[PDB]
Amino acid sequence: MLTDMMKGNVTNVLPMILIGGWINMTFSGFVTTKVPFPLTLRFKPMLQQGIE
Amino acid sequence: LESSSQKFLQGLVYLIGNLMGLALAVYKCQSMGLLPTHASDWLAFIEPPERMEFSGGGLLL
Amino acid sequence: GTVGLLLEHSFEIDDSANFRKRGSLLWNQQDGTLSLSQRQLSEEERGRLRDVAALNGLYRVRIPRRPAGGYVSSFVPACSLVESHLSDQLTLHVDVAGNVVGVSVVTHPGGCRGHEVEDVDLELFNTSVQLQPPTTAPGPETAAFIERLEMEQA
Amino acid sequence: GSFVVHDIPSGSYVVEVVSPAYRFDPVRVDITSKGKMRARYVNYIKTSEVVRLPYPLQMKSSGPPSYFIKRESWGWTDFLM
Amino acid sequence: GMSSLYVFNPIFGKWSQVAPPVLKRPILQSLLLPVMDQDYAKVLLLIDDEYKVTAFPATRNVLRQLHELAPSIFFYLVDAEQGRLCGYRLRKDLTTELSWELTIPPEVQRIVKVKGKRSSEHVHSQGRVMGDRSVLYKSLNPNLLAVVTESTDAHHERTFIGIFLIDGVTGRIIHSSVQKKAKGPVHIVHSENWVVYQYWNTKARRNEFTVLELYEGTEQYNATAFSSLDRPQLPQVLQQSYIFPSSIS
Ligand SMILES: *[C@@H]1O[C@H](CO)[C@@H](O[C@@H]2O[C@H](CO)[C@@H](O)[C@H](O)[C@H]2NC(C)=O)[C@H](O)[C@H]1NC(C)=O
Ligand SMILES: *[C@@H]1O[C@H](CO)[C@@H](O)[C@H](O)[C@H]1NC(C)=O
Repeated sequence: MLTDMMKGNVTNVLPMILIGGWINMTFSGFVTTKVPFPLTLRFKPMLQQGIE
Repeated sequence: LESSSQKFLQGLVYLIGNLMGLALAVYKCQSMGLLPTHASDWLAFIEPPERMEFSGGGLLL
Repeated sequence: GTVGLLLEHSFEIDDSANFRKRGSLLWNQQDGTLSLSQRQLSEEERGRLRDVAALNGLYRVRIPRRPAGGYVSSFVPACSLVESHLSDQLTLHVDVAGNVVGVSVVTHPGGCRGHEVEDVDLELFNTSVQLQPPTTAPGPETAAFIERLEMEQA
Repeated sequence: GSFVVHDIPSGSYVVEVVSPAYRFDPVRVDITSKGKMRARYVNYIKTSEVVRLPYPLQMKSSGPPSYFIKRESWGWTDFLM
Repeated sequence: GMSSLYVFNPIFGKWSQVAPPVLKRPILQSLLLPVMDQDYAKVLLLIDDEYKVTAFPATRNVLRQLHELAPSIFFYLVDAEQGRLCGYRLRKDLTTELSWELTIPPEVQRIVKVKGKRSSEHVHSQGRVMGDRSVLYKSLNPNLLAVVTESTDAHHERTFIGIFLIDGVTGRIIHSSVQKKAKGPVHIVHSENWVVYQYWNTKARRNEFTVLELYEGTEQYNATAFSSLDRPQLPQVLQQSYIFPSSIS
């Protein structure tokens, strides 16, 4: 029962993060869109993953 | 927690607790730098300056 | 030992070249020091500079190329010269062989902000004179690299 | 396949067999005014060193160069971690 | 010494029916002013041997525009034979005047390169992040020449290569570096801020690079606009010499 409930609780976020990782690999190296508000520079390493 | 009028004051205490967290947030910013307070974060806002003096020419033709 | 270089200035309403003797430059080649001995501005020169300042003209300096074999010259906004309380710096650039290359005049502070200046201010020549010999560029650093890589290998 | 270069004054010269098909390692050659002359491995850093190589330069090629870079082609095992 | 102008359609290659002016006098330098005529033709200026200026298309509108904007146009002529640099103004009545003049003595130094920064480039980041949550400002001078001269002494031990960062308007030499024990040929690129000039090192017999980066203070002097006449702060120079293990072309 503990394993089942832990897996059920885990499957609410972990699939999303795994899909995000898979997308990051699959779609690495692009510039998809320009956010219409001036985000801070310190957020660069994570917004522009895969961009040199 | 509205047993008496002190709830209002209690609410302020609750707010104070929230304020404490907010204070920690400032520390968190100081610990992370994820706040646009320095000039560096304003770098992208700087338009290139216009040229005021034009100078051309070069080696003798 | 020491060589004297003439230094003329010019400023007119029409912004033409009317260089007139201003100061003598005593360049002592041994110790590499330069000293200027200029006469203070007169009323007409101050007046002439006033219209030049009024019309946003230029203040041009000129020195002979050799201690009349030529000249090296530059200019500075005379209105910026007058809005800086006659505070400027002229740098004498020479080459490795000890030959005159150029003269660069710049005021302090530069630019202009529309600051009106009284005549009494212009009775002193706040002039910082420097000589700029060619600075030897540094070569590539090899000793540090070889010693560092030797420590890495060991 | 051999080569001869004429009209060389005294000094130090880097000899390289340039060929788009197969690269060749450059070799330094020091020739003196008197006539004696030697070969060694080039080294722009710590140039004082001498690593003698026979003068009749036997610059065997090291195969075709690698101008191209292979595709990434990441697999699922790369996605794992 | 006579120069001529040929106008053609750059797509089809045929000469345009607009007859180009006959440049009677020998010319020295040419400028492509960003100002354009009504037909969106960029105004072109030529300086002849008599130091006069000829415009093209030199129409009334063109003449008026460049006559009204005359004092902000400066030419620089680099006579390599005499080792001289001159900088001329642009008067209202289409005439040039001696604004500044420098002389590098040909007896010890001959001018070999006058590489200036490309006019058709832009700079994205005016300053650079230095870490520390601070910024270091580049010395973006758009009128900065990078005149590189060789030593007339061809000896392997006494040769040198000088690089002067002469300004293009006021004639000020920002930097006057002279690398000793080096010989040409020198291949220099001048960019937004930095310059990079490859050369030969005779002492060690090796091609060497030397990157010069121009940086201003932590805070910009004149922001809104840049004027070569309003830069009393000499920009700091950062230098570094690298070894290139091959020649260059
Ligand atoms: C000439 O004018 C300059 C500019 O005002 C003077 O330089 C200033 O000197 C004071 C110290 O005396 C500094 O605090 C300022 O920052 C300087 N201003 C600059 C460099 O722009 C200079 O002292 C004056 N006199 C001489 C003889 O040079
Ligand atoms: C730059 O200099 C000009 C005068 O040349 C002055 O008016 C201006 O305020 C200064 N600063 C900026 C940011 O433009």
